[PDB]
Amino acid sequence: YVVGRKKMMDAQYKCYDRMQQLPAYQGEGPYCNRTWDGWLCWDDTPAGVLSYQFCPDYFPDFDPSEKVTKYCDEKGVWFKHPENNRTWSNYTMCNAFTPEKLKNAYVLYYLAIVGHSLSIFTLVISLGIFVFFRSLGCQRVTLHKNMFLTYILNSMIIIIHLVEVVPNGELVRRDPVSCKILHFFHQYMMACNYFWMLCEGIYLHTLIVVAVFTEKQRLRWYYLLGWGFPLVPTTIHAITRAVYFNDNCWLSVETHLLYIIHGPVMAALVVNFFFLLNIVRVLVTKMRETHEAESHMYLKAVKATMILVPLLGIQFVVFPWRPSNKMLGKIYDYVMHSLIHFQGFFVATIYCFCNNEVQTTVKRQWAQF
Amino acid sequence: SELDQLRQEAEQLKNQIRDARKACADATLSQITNNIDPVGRIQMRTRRTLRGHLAKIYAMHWGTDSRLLVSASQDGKLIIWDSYTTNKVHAIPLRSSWVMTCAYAPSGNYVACGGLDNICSIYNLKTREGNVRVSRELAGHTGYLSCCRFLDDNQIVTSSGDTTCALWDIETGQQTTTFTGHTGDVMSLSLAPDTRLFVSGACDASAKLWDVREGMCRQTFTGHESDINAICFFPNGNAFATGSDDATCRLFDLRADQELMTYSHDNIICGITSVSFSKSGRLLLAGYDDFNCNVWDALKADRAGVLAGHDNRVSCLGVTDDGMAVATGSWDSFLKIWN
Amino acid sequence: KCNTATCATQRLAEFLRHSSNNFGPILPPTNVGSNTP
Amino acid sequence: SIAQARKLVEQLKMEANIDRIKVSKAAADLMAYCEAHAKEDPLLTPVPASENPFR
Amino acid sequence: DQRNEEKAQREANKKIEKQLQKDKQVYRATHRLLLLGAGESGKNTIVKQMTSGIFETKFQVDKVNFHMFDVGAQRDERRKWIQCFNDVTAIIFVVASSSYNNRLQAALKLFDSIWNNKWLRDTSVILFLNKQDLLAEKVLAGKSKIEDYFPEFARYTTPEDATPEPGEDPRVTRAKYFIRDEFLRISTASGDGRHYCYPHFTCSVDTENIRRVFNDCRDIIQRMHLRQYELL
Amino acid sequence: ETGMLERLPLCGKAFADMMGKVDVWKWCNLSEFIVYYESFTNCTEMEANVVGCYWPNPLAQGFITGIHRQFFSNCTVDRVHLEDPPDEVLIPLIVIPVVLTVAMAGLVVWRSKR
Amino acid sequence: QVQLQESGGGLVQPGGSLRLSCAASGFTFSNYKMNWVRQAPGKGLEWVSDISQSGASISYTGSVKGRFTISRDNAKNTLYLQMNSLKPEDTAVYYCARCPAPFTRDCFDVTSTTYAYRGQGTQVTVSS
Ligand SMILES: *[C@@H]1O[C@H](CO)[C@@H](O)[C@H](O)[C@H]1NC(C)=O
Ligand SMILES: *[C@@H]1O[C@H](CO)[C@@H](O)[C@H](O)[C@H]1NC(C)=O
Repeated sequence: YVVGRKKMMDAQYKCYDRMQQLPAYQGEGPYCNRTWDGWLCWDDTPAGVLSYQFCPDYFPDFDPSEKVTKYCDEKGVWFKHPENNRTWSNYTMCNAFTPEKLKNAYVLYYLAIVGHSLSIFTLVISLGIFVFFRSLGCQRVTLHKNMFLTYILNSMIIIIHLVEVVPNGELVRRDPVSCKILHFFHQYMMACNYFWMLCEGIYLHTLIVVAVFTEKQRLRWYYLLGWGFPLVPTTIHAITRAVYFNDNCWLSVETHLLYIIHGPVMAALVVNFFFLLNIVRVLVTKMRETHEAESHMYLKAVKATMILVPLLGIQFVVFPWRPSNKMLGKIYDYVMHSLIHFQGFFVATIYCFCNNEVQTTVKRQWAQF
Repeated sequence: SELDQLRQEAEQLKNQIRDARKACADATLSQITNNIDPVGRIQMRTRRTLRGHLAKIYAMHWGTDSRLLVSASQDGKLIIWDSYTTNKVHAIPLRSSWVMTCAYAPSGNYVACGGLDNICSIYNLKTREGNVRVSRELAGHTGYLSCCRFLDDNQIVTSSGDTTCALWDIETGQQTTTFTGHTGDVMSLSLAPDTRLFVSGACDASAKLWDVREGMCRQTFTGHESDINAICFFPNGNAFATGSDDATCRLFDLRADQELMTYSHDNIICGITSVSFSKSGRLLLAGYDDFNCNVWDALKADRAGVLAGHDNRVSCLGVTDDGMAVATGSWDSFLKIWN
Repeated sequence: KCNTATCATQRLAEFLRHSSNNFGPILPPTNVGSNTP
Repeated sequence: SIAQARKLVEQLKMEANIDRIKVSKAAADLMAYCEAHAKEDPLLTPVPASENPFR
Repeated sequence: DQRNEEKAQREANKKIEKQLQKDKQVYRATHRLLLLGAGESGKNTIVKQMTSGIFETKFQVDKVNFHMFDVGAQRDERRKWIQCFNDVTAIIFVVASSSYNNRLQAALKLFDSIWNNKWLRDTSVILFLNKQDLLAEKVLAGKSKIEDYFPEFARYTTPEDATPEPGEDPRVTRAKYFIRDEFLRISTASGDGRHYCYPHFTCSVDTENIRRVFNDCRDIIQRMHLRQYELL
Repeated sequence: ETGMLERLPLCGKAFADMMGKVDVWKWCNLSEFIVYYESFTNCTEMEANVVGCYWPNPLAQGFITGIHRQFFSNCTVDRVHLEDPPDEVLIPLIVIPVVLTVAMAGLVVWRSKR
Repeated sequence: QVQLQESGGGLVQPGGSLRLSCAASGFTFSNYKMNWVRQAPGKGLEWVSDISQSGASISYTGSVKGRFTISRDNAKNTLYLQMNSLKPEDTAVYYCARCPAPFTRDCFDVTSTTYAYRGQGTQVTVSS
């Protein structure tokens, strides 16, 4: 409350200073004068025109992502509440949706924790199996090991940020450089995971379409793209944040500068989706040449697409944006969280446990044990 | 008329041989060894793994000193390995990559190999120039070479798919003795400890005994129902064993001129690729198409143990001269040394 | 602001950090009637 | 051919007269050789790993 | 000195391993092919169109080195040495079915044996039906002994997708595709995705032969690559 | 209403005196300005409660603006700590990493098989 | 030893009937696929028909399809060939061959001139 009151006082002072520098409405016809209602600064608006403003974050009971609307009467004055004939703005929208959103967010957080833990367990076991069995060694296995490693490290980073950063805020109020370092590592490793998804897609496309005869490939380019390049977007974003938007721990998501890291990831995933489309086209052409049944061909194409979706991260491309509708938005949030927090588990159970050669190796060495 | 009576006469000889073999069969090997102490659960683990070969390994051979060994691979290489330190001493390319056999001279100064090229190459490992080069090439055969072993530094005996076996003089590089008693492709041969004689099993499911000195067949062994793939000689020099595609092994003996005991199980439905006895002759290690090498006891028909460390089909295997190690070569291009 | 599937699991974290007072037991509604502006 | 038939009977005739012995005598000889050299084969019996070159 | 010998052994291994690494690239950069043309099937012309027990012929197309092996001077008992080519990229099978006197039936059984071989179950086999021109002239001959050997030819009907060579007649197209259908039926009887049979029509002096095998080989590697990712 | 209207200049004068005690000539700092604003808000709320009306009235808003212009105009308080950079520099700053990623993907595709 | 004795044959008029029995010994009859091959006078060796290990799969050559009938009896390890409506080209020496490798369903060198596991053969002549 004290922090909220201080923030409100600072916002009121800033609004008064801005109004001092903007005294002229510069419009025509009747209009409502700019005034500070008590929470937000409103500018002059024409009569009979509804104005909009960002919904404040003074209290946890308000959702900053929403927008507050103020209606200007045709008489040239602001809207008056019929209860007491006092100037009033539509602030009730910010408070209506909060409880159900918080209730859903609790379940989303629990699901994220469970899915990340399961992905960590499955991926660690898969990496151990891959390392222990030397007979499976190849370029594809090496890229799979790198992909599993970046999945595992990103999952640990996400879990650590979830359990010992979000709940306690006293560390945030302390404002140490360790939190900034952790945020930098988190962004870098997320970028590395997405770029390694891109590297796996590129390797698959190169194996299938452009190059068929030659088998040996120099993996130095793959290593540089997976680990080296993600440094540049992360370093640039860190510099930009340190220059302009220097908050406590770089945890604010209201910045448009987050597209510096989140931007190229979308391009990489779009490239992965296009490579998947090309691979599907090639497989369909081959099966058509094979003279297979139409229903069998459709079923096998669907199975191949379902198999290849988790590896290349097609889920992000399929559902990029959040729907505005509340029910559809909630369904999208649930589905997307379930898909994202279980992607590593799906990859591990598909490319390691469901693999036939890995299963045969497990069966053969198990008999020896 | 003349042909018909010859076949009728040949049948009478075949019947007499069966009667003579039956008469000498007073008892079987299995009955006598019923009371012998079983070997026990033989457990053997890999000690060294040579990963220098590219393609499937088709043959290998140990040295007299029991340290160095030579192995043949279908990629066209003949790498000599120091089994102690795992290092390799020589790596000589071959003109033809299709090689199905290799040999190590008893003196250790010569190494031979052969295959689908119908020729046998001799390499000297003690060149004064520091590099190994081919010495003599034998081109008297007209079929793919299956096996070749050294009698000494001057004479080498070879077997091929021409149904015939050959004796060579390395210095002259010309044929000296030819054996033409088989009716099918000869797959393997094994020298006796005294070198005076050797056996060879062919695709006719029959094993013969040949005397090198006069080049005549001494006797013929029968009893297999499928083509013989591998053969080896007993350390004592008075017996031999072989395996065929019928998923069973058999032990014969020169004196009795008949089969003694067969090794097989209902599970085993895969043929035998390699066969060799142990130093004491008690253990008979035989490769199999099912990626396993069952250690078959000699005196007891019951299996003693298995080793399944190979990824692909086991093609060759060999016990050391001192009996301190066993090296196996499979189709996965990995040489495995067991102790 | 930020509307991307990759931008997720941080917006949820931001909402949990802001709207929830460290998993508090109660959060009384903020008055938005005629009394407040 | 007739020559192949002629070569077959001579092989069978000269093989028929070779000396043979009872199987039991040969079986006993094989067992005796294995028993005599049983201690000398390290594969048959467990051996210490100190003197084994492969450790 | 034991220490001195240790240095000599280590440097020898290092030099040999360096040579082996260099030779590994050249080994993996070439593709092996096995030519199993039947007797008097014109396989020699298929090679030249562009006591040795084997004839290794090396040709390069599209900057890709190929290794073709023509097994010669070998006995007709091909049961044993055929297992050596289990790692080959593809077994090229040339059939002079037009030379029936009963050459087609003999080659028919040989293809069936190769298809069902345990070691060759994972090896693709590409098929050439040679002597297409001589097939046409023998079919056009009065009372050609194709129905006598194959009575099913009297009721077989030409498929609607059979495109003819400009200038031929339906009867020669009938026999040309009838023999192909039998080979396809044999291959598809037990070919459950492990390996595939590629049928083609070629002449004795067709220079396109190297293009057909090159294209067929490319499909084999692509199919194997898809099998690695479990898409097939 | 007249009493609160007359008391509002007294509240402004008290706030100005508090700012002058805290800061000599620049009341643009953090702690001094916070204390002055707290005192000003306290006296303004007392005056509004005396008037029995919901602040801020247009006359009250004009008086507050005049007081701020007369006294709090010494410093450029228009500076705000956290901002997103303008689009002129922001758009290329985001475009460059994306174009670099797309170009490097093709470069890796090209040189991997060499 | 692995031998395949053959019995039957004789002199039959065209369009008549005959039966050939091939007897196997020295190996498990049911484990090996059996094939029928014949050698025409002044000609090469060709393949006629084969039977699976259990007898559930049967294949014929085109020339004798609908003319000859094959049967195997694993109980008494015999291979049978029943013929009807003989033709002059039927005159040939019939050989009873077998698959060297038992468990596999394929085999090579069944028609090879130097095959080992082949029967002695019987002479079948048809004339007016
Ligand atoms: C509205 O603003 C204009 C210009 O800033 C000013 O002249 C006028 O007095 C204001 N009226 C009210 C009621 O605040
Ligand atoms: C605020 O606007 C929403 C828009 O639908 C409306 O439903 C609500 O009634 C408004 N608030 C009040 C107090 O009327």
